[PDB]
Amino acid sequence: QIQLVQSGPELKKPGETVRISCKASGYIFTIAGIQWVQKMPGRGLRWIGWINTHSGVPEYAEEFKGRFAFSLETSARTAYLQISNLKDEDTATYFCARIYYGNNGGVMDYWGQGTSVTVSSAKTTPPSVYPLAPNSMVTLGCLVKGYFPEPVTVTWNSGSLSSGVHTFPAVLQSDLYTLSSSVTVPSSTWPSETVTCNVAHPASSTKVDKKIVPRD
Amino acid sequence: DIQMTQSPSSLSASLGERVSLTCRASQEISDYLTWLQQKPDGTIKRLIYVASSLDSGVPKRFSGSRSGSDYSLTISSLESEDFADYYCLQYANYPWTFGGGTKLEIRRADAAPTVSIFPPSSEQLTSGGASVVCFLNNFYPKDINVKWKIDGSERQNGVLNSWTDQDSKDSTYSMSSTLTLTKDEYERHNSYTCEATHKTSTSPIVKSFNRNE
Amino acid sequence: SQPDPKPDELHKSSKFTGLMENMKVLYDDNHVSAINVKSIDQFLYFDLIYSIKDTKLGNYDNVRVEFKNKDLADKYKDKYVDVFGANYYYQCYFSKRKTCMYGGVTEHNGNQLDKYRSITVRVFEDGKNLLSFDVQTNKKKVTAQELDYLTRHYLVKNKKLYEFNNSPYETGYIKFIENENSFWYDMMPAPGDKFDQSKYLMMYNDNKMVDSKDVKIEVYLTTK
Repeated sequence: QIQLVQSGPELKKPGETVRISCKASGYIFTIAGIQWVQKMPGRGLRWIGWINTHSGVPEYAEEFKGRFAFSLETSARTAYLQISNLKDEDTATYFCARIYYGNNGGVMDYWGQGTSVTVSSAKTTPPSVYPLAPNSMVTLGCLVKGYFPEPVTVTWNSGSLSSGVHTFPAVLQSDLYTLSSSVTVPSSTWPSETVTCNVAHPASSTKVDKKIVPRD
Repeated sequence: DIQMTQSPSSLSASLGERVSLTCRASQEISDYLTWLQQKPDGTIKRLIYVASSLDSGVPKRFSGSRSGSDYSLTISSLESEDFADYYCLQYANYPWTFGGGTKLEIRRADAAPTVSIFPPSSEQLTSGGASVVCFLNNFYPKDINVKWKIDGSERQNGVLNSWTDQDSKDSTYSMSSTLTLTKDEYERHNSYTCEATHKTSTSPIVKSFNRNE
Repeated sequence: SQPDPKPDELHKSSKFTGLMENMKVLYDDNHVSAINVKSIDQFLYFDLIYSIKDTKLGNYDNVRVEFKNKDLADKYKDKYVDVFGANYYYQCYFSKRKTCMYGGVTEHNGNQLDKYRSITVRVFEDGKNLLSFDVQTNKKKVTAQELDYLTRHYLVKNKKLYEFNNSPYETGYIKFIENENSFWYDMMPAPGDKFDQSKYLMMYNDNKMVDSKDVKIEVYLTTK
């Protein structure tokens, strides 16, 4: 029954404001407050603060005061978090959680699914895809660079090659994503049998194929 | 401010092992402690509340106890879904503060990485960029270091790294390392080297190539 | 004149094992407040209902004021009054968005001062007076409830009287003194792990009033 549902992903620019919502249902809203937590990529959890839904009094952690603000619309059973002067470091997942202090078993009892905020000056840009060509085994690759936003999706020979594939998480550098993928095949396969990396980028409506050939 | 030291930060275990995360408070916190789990998925759920009470709809195998200012989470018999992140949190006074977190990964035999190196493609050089890529594949444990050399000299600027999560099949780890230069800068050197350091050997695994070849 | 609290007679906050936020929130920023309003309806014969919109959060449009008896309801029925008090939602009941409270009602006409009056609260810790602070009102006759709210609120912001978990004080009682005759309220919740907000706020249902010029306020706290 009791469930907190958060709003979808946000792609904002440096200096712009954003407003994440957390809609609660299955209980009378005024009985419990709502807290917020930041998850940064590759790092731990950080407490932002909470807000009491009776009374309206907020409590913030020092490092989030001044740019992070809590707000409410109680008739909609909805809690907002607003972030102001957006910065690269604000890129993270944000979670809401119920603080039902009316029972000792109600502190952070139910959690939201989280909202992803990505801060970049870039706008929709399609990836550039470059082949990586050079024992019983040989490794080949496919480099995908200069795109925005996530996600990009990579397969080898349309999925025929499922095993031996590593695809590495993207990294944001200078407002653009870069990503890479490895495939390892037997040397009796390549270059005799062909090997093609398939890259898709739904936001750009882009689908690119790059065969891997031996060098000149 | 109450500092919550969570130890250890990484734990290596197997299926059916009994395991135990400890977490210590720098100041009296008296049972206002809660344990949380964050899956690779991203989703977060509460495990333990008021220090020692099991959250409804979390399995028996989870429990938590106190020993003075020493708080701990125990899993009596690990299942697959349990290999996730775990955080403690105190709400005794403001600001409420999180423990550094523990990452619970699965044990296996030590394995050396497979290092390959790749020069820039023609197609990239055409557009004035020059990225040298190095895959380090199927190793264990997860700690590793990559050192790039240009004409034999350590290069730190321009490197981007990325690590896969642990493999679902063979429980290995893999890393990608990329050195981005300008075409001109790339053409101003001859040897590019990728050195991998791993606890499987005292000598690094070195892969290189030379532009002029 | 009520005699002062005996030994043991005061509630001890360490014996309350629930979360003190449940008490804090009734004496924090938000409260019911209206000026020159008439009751629009009635549910039971000892209550009256007012249309008062919550300016801050919009948690309520209609406020049920419950009194100790029928004669208090009938005195203020359809008369233009001022309302001030601490409201609750849990177990609040009558018949768009609703809230409940007790007393806090005073006639508007003839009860207004041209400039705010200051009443000096005197705060005692373990018998010793450590500080004083003023609370303001513009009514000639003000409810004890209003003055209680204003005194605790200050204490909540500046003395951490009620925090999220517990309190730094063990006992506490607010004493009102009009010329010779005094009475007091116990500032702490009952023992156990739960706190009945309705049942606690009911102490205000007699609608007791004091004269803003004559009245003296004294809060006696005890440390841990």
